[PDB]
Amino acid sequence: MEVYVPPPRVMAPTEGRNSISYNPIAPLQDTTHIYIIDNKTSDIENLNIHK
Amino acid sequence: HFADFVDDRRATAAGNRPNYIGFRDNFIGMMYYNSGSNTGSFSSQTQQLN
Repeated sequence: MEVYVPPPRVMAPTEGRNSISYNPIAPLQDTTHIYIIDNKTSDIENLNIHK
Repeated sequence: HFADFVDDRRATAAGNRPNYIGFRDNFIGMMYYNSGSNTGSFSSQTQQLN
């Protein structure tokens, strides 16, 4: 007698519209923060050999 | 050069070792491949993307 069947919700998708993507770890449906430091540029080579 | 030298009179001589200096096979090393430092570009104009 007119039983209300509710819709099952979607759990809005990952890898979506605003998705900072990195392959092994989980992505972010948000804003994030990246850094350009001068501590690193160390132990990487062929990019600054005398700079 | 000298191979053995004692006095200005008595000394043996031997020619220098042959040292061929030219470019590489296939001109390797003329051009910067595999670089983030010296990266050449083939980019289109108007859509300037590399």
